[PDB]
Amino acid sequence: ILNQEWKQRRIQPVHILTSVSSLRGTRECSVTSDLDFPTQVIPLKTLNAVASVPIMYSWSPLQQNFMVEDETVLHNIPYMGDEVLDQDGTFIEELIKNYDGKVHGDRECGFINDEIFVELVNALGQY
Amino acid sequence: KEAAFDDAVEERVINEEYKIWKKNTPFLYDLVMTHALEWPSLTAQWLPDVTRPEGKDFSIHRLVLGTHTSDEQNHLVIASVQLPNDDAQFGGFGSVSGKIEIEIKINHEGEVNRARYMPQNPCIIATKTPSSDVLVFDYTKHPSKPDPSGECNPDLRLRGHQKEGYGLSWNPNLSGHLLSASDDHTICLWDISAVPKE
Amino acid sequence: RPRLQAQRKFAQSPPPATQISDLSKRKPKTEDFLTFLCLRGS
Amino acid sequence: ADHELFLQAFEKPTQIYRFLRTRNLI
Amino acid sequence: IFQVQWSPHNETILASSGTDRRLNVWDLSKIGEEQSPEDAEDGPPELLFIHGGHTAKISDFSWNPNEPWVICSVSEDNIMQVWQMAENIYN
Amino acid sequence: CPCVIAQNFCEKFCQCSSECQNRFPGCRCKAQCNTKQCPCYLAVRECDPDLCLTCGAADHWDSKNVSCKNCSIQRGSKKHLLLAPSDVAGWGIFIKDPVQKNEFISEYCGEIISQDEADRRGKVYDKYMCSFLFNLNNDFVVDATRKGNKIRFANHSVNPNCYAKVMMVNGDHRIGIFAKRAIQTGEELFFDYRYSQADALKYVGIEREMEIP
Amino acid sequence: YSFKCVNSLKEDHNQPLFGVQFNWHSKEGDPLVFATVGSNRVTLYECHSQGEIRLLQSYVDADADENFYTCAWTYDSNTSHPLLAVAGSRGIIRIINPITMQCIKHYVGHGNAINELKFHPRDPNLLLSVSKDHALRLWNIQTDTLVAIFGGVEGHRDEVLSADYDLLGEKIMSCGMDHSLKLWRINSKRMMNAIKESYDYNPNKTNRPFISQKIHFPDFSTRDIHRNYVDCVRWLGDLILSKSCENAIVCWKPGKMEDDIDKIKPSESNVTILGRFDYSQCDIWYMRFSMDFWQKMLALGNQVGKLYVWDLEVEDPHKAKCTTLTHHKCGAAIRQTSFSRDSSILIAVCDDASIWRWDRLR
Amino acid sequence: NKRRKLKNKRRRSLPRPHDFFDAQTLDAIRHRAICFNLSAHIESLGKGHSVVF
Amino acid sequence: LRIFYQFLYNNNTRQQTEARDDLHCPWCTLNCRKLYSLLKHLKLCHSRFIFNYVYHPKGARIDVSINECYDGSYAGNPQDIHRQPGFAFSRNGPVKRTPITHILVCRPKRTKASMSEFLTYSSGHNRLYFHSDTCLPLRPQEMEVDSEDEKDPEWLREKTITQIEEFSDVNEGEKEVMKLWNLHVMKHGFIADNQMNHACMLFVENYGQKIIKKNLCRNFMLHLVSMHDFNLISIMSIDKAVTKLR
Ligand SMILES: Nc1ncnc2c1ncn2[C@@H]1O[C@H](CSCC[C@H](N)C(=O)O)[C@@H](O)[C@H]1O
Ligand SMILES: [Mg+2]
Repeated sequence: ILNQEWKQRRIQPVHILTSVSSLRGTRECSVTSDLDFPTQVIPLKTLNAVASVPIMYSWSPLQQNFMVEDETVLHNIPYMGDEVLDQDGTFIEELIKNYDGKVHGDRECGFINDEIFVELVNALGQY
Repeated sequence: KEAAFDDAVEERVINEEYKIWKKNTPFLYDLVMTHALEWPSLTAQWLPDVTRPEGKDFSIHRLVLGTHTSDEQNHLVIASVQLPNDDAQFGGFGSVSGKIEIEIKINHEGEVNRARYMPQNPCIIATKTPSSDVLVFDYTKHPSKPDPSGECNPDLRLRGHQKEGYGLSWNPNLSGHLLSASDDHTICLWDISAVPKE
Repeated sequence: RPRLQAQRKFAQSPPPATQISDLSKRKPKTEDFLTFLCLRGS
Repeated sequence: ADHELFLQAFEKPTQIYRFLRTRNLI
Repeated sequence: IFQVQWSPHNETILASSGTDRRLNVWDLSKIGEEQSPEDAEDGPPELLFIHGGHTAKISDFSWNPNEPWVICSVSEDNIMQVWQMAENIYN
Repeated sequence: CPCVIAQNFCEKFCQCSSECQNRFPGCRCKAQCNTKQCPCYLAVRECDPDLCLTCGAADHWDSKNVSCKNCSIQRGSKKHLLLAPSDVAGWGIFIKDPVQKNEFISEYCGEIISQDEADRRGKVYDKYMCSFLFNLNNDFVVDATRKGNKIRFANHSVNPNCYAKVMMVNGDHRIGIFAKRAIQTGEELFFDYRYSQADALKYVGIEREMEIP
Repeated sequence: YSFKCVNSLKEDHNQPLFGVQFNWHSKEGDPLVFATVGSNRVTLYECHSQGEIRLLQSYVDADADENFYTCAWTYDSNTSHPLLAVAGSRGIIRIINPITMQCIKHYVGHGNAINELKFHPRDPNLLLSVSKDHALRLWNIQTDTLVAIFGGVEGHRDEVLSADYDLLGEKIMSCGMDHSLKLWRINSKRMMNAIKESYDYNPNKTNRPFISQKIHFPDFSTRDIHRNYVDCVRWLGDLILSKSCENAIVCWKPGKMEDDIDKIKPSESNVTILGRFDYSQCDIWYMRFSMDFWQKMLALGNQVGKLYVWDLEVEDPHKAKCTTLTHHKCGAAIRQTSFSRDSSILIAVCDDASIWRWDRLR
Repeated sequence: NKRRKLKNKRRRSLPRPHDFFDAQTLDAIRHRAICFNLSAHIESLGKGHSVVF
Repeated sequence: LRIFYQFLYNNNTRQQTEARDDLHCPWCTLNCRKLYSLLKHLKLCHSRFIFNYVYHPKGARIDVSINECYDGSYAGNPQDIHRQPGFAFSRNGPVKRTPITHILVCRPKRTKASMSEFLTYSSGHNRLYFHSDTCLPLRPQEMEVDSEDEKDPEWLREKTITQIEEFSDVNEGEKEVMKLWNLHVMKHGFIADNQMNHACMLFVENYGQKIIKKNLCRNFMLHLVSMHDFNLISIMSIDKAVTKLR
């Protein structure tokens, strides 16, 4: 089906770089060939600018407080810039002790769909 | 094309130049007052009357402004300004709340192409419109709160032109005598010094 | 230990105080930088 | 110390005033 | 050029506005006054002052009564400016 | 009496008797249950609309013009707030219209959690040195990370123009923010966070102004 | 089933690249074109015979510092020009027209880096953007309006990583660091009403801001599959594919083998795994696999520079296939694979700003 | 105040005001100026303020 | 007097030069005749840098450094910055925006020259406001009375119903009722006990047709029972409900 709909189109071919005289002086790039080929050189192209905005995260609005039961297992592990904890990798273990070493996915020891569990329970007679 | 690139450049340059002029102003003027309106104007007229409240450092003046909005309701406006009337006074110079305030709004059909107050009566002003006629108004006969409906009393509009224009001049000595000039290649003259049956 | 190791993204891992002309030296630095004397102010 | 830093930095403000020089002159 | 207005309170003072985003102030007394080459490269003598506020085509301006030397200006950028030049220029 | 041992009064939902002295009378105040005299105002509370049948608190539970300046939070009539990148760090609220001193602005809503629980998420918040935590009482902590309203975006200062007030309403604690002077259009809002001065300088050390003298 | 290194290249800035994307909108016969984005540059090449590849164009951003992340080829219904959009750590989305060699559209509404971009297989003005803001947005790149924001009270809690359209384009999957995989729908009435609305709005017409749609609930989810990060998912007809840092790729279906895909109750609490795939040394995250437009072969990069290839055919995933095409030059890493509309050539990016090329010999 | 102290406002690190000019509008200036001078030679002959013919 | 310069680079390095044909601007060739006026013109016009007066014995020396902030950003309709390109700086049609007013020059000092010295408020909104939930710009008209906030958040209505449906030990003739009620509770925010009478009144006043179409009025009455049991209804209205019902 998709190939069909694709067969109903017409699309331009691209043209390779053609430097404009508007910048007689600029920088250029080149790509070495790891195999038996020469290297091409092309002037770079500069983009316009856009303005950025400060950070923020997800959150949903509210107008009254909201009860929340407690959380006992970590269920996920954070990720720093991989260079900060390169010096303080222990903070992870500290947190682990705080939650007393409990994160979802850990100690999985395989998987169970609770049907084989019921089968084993019916099978694991008192021996 | 080219003109687009070029205009982008020119814009950035103008921005820089204004930055500089602003940085340099303090050694240049004896007063700097800037204020932004929502819609621009095409008119300018200082009302010939002035009041100066005592116990203060500032005068008070009234200005005659027009309006050429994009699409929405047009208006004739006259607002207020608190010019410092003092040499030793200088939040900023006087009160802290505000130095400019709108006071007069009147519904208007079409933009304003011209507006001048009558020399004999400042309460009488004229008006050039996108149409082919002239409008006159006396603000004292309309509330500042504008008619939320829209168009209102034209207050004795005129007749005799076929395309719009911009010329406008009362006769200083003679009341009612007022000249006009429009794309019609003509000069039209009414005399409203006495029109009982408006 | 296996359930305690943090995951990793990447792998394991001038002398001559000549003049103002230094300005005119700076803005053209290719394609016929004129005055032929700015090279000393490299 | 890749002195191009010192170069590239002070490069930027120059040309601006340079253009501005001529412009204002006329 | 789209507007010219004489000065109240001053017999020999006039004003020229246009589209160049500038505003001029002339002087009828300094017609052809020998000035220094730096005064000349500044400009001809009779030209008195040039306003540098607006950043668009200056739509309109006006003198006022009730005040000696002040003029308001309106551009096409929703902009209204009022100023008073420094005093030292005259006298 | 658990009410008693809690050093707290009796609310109309207690089982303390219909005359149990451990109850609370209620506002009687006349002009507004607002100034330094009105008893509700002292033992910081809002004159419930079952009791202050004088300051109007009962009246106009439908209509929106009352006299009790100590009923707003329940009625919840905040102001119109904006958002924009701050002039100190990231985002930061901006008010819209003028306001007189000692006036309501909004509440600081959020999730609620046990004390110790809050000590876990805070461990991470500290890492990036950014947090939303706020302590409510001796036992519960309010959290504005995942849910809340615009006020979560207020910045800290040391000479601010707003302040907090842990109040007590209908047997429930809350938090309100009130101006510290008159404020006109467009200003930004702040209030001391009441951090320990050590950590205060660690996390929030920006001035926005130099030494005036 | 044999590709050979017929070329290999290398950049000059030496900063690792991530993106490889053939233009799968080639009118039959047109030359092979593909692009690749690096630290702060983009690159335009063309596949030529005899292992020849020709530099075409390249742009760069200077005004800030960013590490571009993804790309996607599309076109313009109006004049049929090719269209490429990219986005990086700054979190902005740009849209470039090579025919004029300019960017015509930029989008800024996220809060963190972006991680992937894809389009609806049918509609060409629908761009899906996945970010670290836990929020998966979706734009009408033509009328310049947002549409949906998936995420909220029941969304992802940590840094969504990867998503994938269904084959027809009405169903999506999502995966992020929190071991969590959730299903979204597009076919819902509400949704398509919203879309049609989106295609109709004049800002000049109303004083109202367009009204988006917030969705706070997945259609179904679980975290039982992996016990580590999940960073790439692929629809398989009506089956699922996903990888972790556990050095195995898995295929499964929700519920039971009997359970239809379109009858699934939101509170479904079971999934059916079918098989596993295996490889070696993928002990880091952020590494992707791809597949042919004909859904018959599998490609995957590698940490030590190897390859691993299978067939999407009747080859039983117990003993489906094993094909490792290798070279001796770089073993730094390989991020991403990419096929043409056909299965002619296959490219991959090494971690050291070096390219590779493999020409198939069937 | 009618008269306060001089202009004083500073802190640790205020946000950076995101300057306007772009490289894309910058390089055109450079190029234009180069060919201009090589048509004019003012930094060499006219000292930046006088034009040769 | 020979004049010299020094180009600082945060002290990691530097460069020094000497002014030729001094007292003419090294950039704009402006002929200042005094160190005073020259210092002024430099620290004001060519402002994107910073300067310092050293007074080397040879007559003058100025060690220059780059400005640090130099807050130069567009000063126009603050909105244009984000118009999708091609439309920004249209400059070809009037546009409305919020009003503002500044003051810069009020009363000068007019002091005298002093070489020893060598070594503006707002009114209105002056920024770009954003939408609370999507971080998008805010048109000057959209910032009108629309306040994008009220007591009922959609996602909440959904969540509560769902949570109700978790319960096993309930009949549909009860869950439907509880939901139909709690939602209307949210819709108006009832607090005072003196409201509860009017509450159930308005409740059926809205959901009359439905409960009839639901044929669920009998459990409605059971609920009325419960509520009177909790001392908020008088018998003088329980019936009155079923009366107004038909
Ligand atoms: N004045 C200030 N100085 C330093 N950090 C501040 C600050 N105000 C707020 N913060 C940071 O912001 C966090 C409060 S949440 C508010 C964030 C901020 N208003 C924003 O732009 O999103 C604090 O944990 C602190 O880390
Ligand atoms: Mg633009």
